[PDB]
Amino acid sequence: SRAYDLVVLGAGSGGLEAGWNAAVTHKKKVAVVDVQATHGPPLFAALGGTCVNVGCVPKKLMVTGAQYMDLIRESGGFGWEMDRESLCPNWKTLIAAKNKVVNSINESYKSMFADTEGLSFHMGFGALQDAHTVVVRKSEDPHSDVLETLDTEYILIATGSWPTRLGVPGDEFCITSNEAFYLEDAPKRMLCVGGGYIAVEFAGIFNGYKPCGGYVDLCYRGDLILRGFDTEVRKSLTKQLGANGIRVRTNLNPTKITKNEDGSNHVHFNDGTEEDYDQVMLAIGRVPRSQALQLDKAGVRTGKNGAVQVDAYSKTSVDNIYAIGDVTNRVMLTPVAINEGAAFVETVFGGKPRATDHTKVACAVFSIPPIGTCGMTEEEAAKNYETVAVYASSFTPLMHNISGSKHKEFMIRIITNESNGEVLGVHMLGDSAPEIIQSVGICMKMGAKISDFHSTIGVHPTSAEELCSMRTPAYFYESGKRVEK
Amino acid sequence: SRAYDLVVLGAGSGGLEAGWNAAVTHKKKVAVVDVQATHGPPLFAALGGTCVNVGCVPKKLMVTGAQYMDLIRESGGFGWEMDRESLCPNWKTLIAAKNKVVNSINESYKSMFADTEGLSFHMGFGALQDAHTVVVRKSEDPHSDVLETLDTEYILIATGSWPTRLGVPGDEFCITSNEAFYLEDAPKRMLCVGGGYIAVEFAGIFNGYKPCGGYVDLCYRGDLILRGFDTEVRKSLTKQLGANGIRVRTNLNPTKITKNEDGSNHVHFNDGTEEDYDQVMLAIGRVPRSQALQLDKAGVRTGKNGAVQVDAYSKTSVDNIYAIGDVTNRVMLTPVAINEGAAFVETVFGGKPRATDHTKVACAVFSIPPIGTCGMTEEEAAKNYETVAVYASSFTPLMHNISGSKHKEFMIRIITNESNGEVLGVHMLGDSAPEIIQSVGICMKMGAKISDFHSTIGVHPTSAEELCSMRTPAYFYESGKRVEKLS
Ligand SMILES: Cc1cc2nc3c(=O)[nH]c(=O)nc-3n(C[C@H](O)[C@H](O)[C@H](O)COP(=O)(O)OP(=O)(O)OC[C@H]3O[C@@H](n4cnc5c(N)ncnc54)[C@H](O)[C@@H]3O)c2cc1C
Ligand SMILES: Cc1cc2nc3c(=O)[nH]c(=O)nc-3n(C[C@H](O)[C@H](O)[C@H](O)COP(=O)(O)OP(=O)(O)OC[C@H]3O[C@@H](n4cnc5c(N)ncnc54)[C@H](O)[C@@H]3O)c2cc1C
Ligand SMILES: NC(=O)C1=CN([C@@H]2O[C@@H](COP(=O)(O)OP(=O)(O)OC[C@@H]3O[C@@H](n4cnc5c(N)ncnc54)[C@@H](OP(=O)(O)O)[C@H]3O)[C@@H](O)[C@H]2O)C=CC1
Ligand SMILES: NC(=O)C1=CN([C@@H]2O[C@@H](COP(=O)(O)OP(=O)(O)OC[C@@H]3O[C@@H](n4cnc5c(N)ncnc54)[C@@H](OP(=O)(O)O)[C@H]3O)[C@@H](O)[C@H]2O)C=CC1
Ligand SMILES: [Sb+3]
Ligand SMILES: [Sb+3]
Repeated sequence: SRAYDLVVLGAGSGGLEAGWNAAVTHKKKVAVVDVQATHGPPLFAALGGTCVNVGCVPKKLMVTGAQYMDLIRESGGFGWEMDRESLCPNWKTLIAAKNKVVNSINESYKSMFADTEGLSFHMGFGALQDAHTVVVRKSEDPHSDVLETLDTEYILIATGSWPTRLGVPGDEFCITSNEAFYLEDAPKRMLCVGGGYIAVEFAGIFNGYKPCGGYVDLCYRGDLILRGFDTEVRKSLTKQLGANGIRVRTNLNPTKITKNEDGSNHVHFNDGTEEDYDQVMLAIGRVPRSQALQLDKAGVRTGKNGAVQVDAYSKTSVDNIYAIGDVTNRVMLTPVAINEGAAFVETVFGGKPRATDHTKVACAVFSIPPIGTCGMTEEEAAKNYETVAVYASSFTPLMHNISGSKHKEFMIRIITNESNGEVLGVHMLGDSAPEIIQSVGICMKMGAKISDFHSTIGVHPTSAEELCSMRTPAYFYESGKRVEK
Repeated sequence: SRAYDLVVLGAGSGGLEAGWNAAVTHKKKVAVVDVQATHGPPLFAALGGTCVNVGCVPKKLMVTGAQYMDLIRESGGFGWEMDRESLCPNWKTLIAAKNKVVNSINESYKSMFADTEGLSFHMGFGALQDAHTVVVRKSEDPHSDVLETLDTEYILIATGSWPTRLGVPGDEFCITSNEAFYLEDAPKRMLCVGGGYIAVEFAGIFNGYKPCGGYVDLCYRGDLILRGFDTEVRKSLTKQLGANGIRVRTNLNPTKITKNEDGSNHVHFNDGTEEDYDQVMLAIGRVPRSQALQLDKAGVRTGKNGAVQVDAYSKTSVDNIYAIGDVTNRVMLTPVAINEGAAFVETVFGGKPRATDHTKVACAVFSIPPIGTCGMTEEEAAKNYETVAVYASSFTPLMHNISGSKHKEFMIRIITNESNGEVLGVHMLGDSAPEIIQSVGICMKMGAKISDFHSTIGVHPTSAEELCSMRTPAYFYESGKRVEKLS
């Protein structure tokens, strides 16, 4: 009948998972459309998606790089003597080394397509024509030249999401997480606008790679950063970012930005103040990237903010068209899209359908120090459950008596349903948190109870062993009310 | 009736757990006997036991200190430029800082006894007289002066374990893990004898703190270090210790040691060779410390190598006498003794008895890189189960492409029962392994299956997320035989 079984728009974490699966485990003809093969400023995203190119992968590298500032400082207490005063890192060699790693992954994906039969990569901007026709153009402009016309059985949208700007005058003088990865020099005076994942993680990066006398400011619209996270973790992180040199600034928002005649930018604020930053990054949000795909033409229902509306199996308003990952706007994470993709393949090409379990998904924030959480916060579980129990524990790892970094407190907070003991949320702040929370997320998926935690013999000495020592709740919530007992 | 409800011999991980619980949660009169209050070379162990004084706590500190060698080297790739050539660490300031931390904990235990009513610390060497009399002497010599005579209801032995020597001529020229913590200088030429936890961890320490042109040798009796661990992990660790600068030396054993007239030691080996090391540490083993407690007098049954024989609740041959921790010689770990102690209290003073679950206990080895394991190895599970499935995965974390340390491979190996899918063992090598294996150990205690692992959505990017990506077994064991597929 048709040329291909599946055209996947976007060669991202979702795209590549679905594409590869359909083609290899099920031997289907799969065409995968994306913008370019290698990471690069003009268009940013490439083969591998945001995760590989302008997202998690390079992010994590630069976070690791920044973390050495703390680690070099700390080594002194342990006997490691070296010339420490006036010492700042080389940004250029970091971005160099970063590019090398990303590019090598880009390459690994090029040869994957060459070696896999059924799979083929088609470079350009895919757009819908009808239920069975994806049209690859050279531009986002639907008047640019048509490169290919792909006749297909199934269409999968996996084009992800894109940085949100803010309508203020001078908006286009600012950078986003995209351009951040390709800055020529590390900024002396940095402003990070917003209080989310990116905002926080990148503050940590710039703060690590700032040159002499440099400083990073982080301004947030509301009054406590990282809304959605455990409030006791958010407060403790705000302190530790401060202690590490990041000047957190709540209830503040830029209003106008102009360019000084030396390159730098002048920022007008909410409280009417004015300061000069070398660069200003907008970590405002990520709107689904579907404005271009002409979903109207093929009749694909797009709900709130362009997000493609799907059911539990990713099926859209049309039976043969599907969408996965950030473009659906459920839980915007790489492993989620991968799981959504793998499920999609099992659904239509596997015979045995399956829906991605969106609840109790463990994730992490790669700040310094990092956050590792899974499940429900206090606020939510209290406004959803009869009687809840809140366990808490804070401690300084013994090494930090020597290391000098006495601000580095490790925090665990377990949130349970008091009626049966079931663990509804675990929230951790400190080094190793992302690693620990992973195996935690297995227990939560296994419907584990607080009794399962504190009956397991500990592994001494670790930060993680403290999960099994929390016996008595710090306090309770009795139908919405913060009750002491 | 009696002066005290409980006399606990040894203020260790087991002792202080039981002591505190009986005294605070149950308000009993508890006397706790130990050798000294603060850590110190003449006698080594003190308030807090081996764990606090000459064991885990200072160990972990020095491992953290050593790990900076790798971390400073690695930072270069990321842009961190500094004078690296000819750079070695200061050992003296480490031991200084180490002493400060340990002493601080010694002190917090002193004031604990002063603030807790029911609890009292009694300094000296406790020994049994009968079912109800513990006699504190000033020496291990049962002819030294009697300091106190404690009349009690229950006696709890928690005196732990002690380094084993080896009968070779010149044996007493070598140090152990005890004296290691109090060396004046870091040795240039180090020999670590043995292939166990301590042997490996300490090799990593000295290798971190070695001065210029220094080197650490690790000789082991058999042919693969860390016997008892996942054999694929053991082999990978041996390579990585090598790549890190530690010269592993299997099927080798010293036979005679003499002192050169400059301080150093001359070592005669198994293969008849001879070399010169500044220090030689014997990580041979740990025999339970009960040789002195006169158990014979009180009639307490001591089995293999002095270990006090107990049942599942720690009760000895006499009803009122108990033993916990390393002195029983079950699973010699701090959290085990703590759990044994907490159970003991619930058994006799809590009303509701309880036995410590010794199977599926997660532990770790603090080498560079560290090991984190829980449960059964291939070998054992194959010689115990009908049909088994072995999953494996190795990978280099992307950061190590830049960091330069390309030898640092993270390894996960899951061992299941094929019939049911139940996870019988998880074995990990690499940074963060001790931290990850902890929450793993919860799942295995919850009787988790391989299906539970790979259905959990991952946390990207971590080393731990790879636990949920192992779907297809690398191979199988079909009743003892290493089969590549199933029939
Ligand atoms: C800075 C940053 C850090 C992040 N860190 C993490 C993290 O640590 N952990 C985590 O779990 N998640 C992280 N994320 C989110 C993660 O990157 C996404 O959730 C994930 O990439 C979504 O997968 P996807 O397939 O839906 O989209 P993507 O992986 O981004 O793939 C979309 C692809 O579609 C292509 N495309 C766009 N338009 C078209 C079109 N017209 N035609 C054809 N192709 C098109 C794009 O070029 C892109 O490559 C991070 C995101 C950012 C921005
Ligand atoms: C170098 C090293 C590193 C280790 N690292 C770890 C690790 O990382 N994780 C882990 O889980 N375990 C580790 N261990 C083992 C752990 O420390 C022990 O398993 C734990 O301390 C056992 O508790 P215990 O009460 O039985 O013995 P201890 O905690 O050692 O207590 C015994 C106490 O009894 C006292 N005593 C001795 N004789 C008498 C007497 N005659 N009368 C009265 N008191 C006496 C001693 O002074 C001592 O303080 C390590 C051990 C060593 C040697
Ligand atoms: N480690 C990980 O797993 C990572 C995940 N991600 C994913 O992508 C993320 C999207 O990026 P990001 O924007 O950094 O994260 P978020 O969109 O989740 O959070 C950033 C938010 O932007 C601020 N903000 C929103 N609107 C405005 C405005 N008009 N003016 C000023 N400030 C504003 C704050 O919103 P508010 O006032 O409502 O609190 C702040 O909380 C998340 O959705 C996450 O799913 C991204 C990076 C890392
Ligand atoms: N992080 C942790 O959890 C730690 C736990 N520990 C605990 O204490 C440990 C006891 O100390 P340790 O000695 O370091 O570990 P082990 O007694 O478990 O093992 C060390 C062994 O020494 C070697 N050896 C034994 N006998 C001789 C001999 N006669 N001549 C030469 N070599 C010999 C090897 O024995 P073989 O030939 O049988 O393989 C080697 O396996 C463990 O039992 C463990 O329970 C100790 C340190 C850290
Ligand atoms: Sb990612
Ligand atoms: Sb210990």
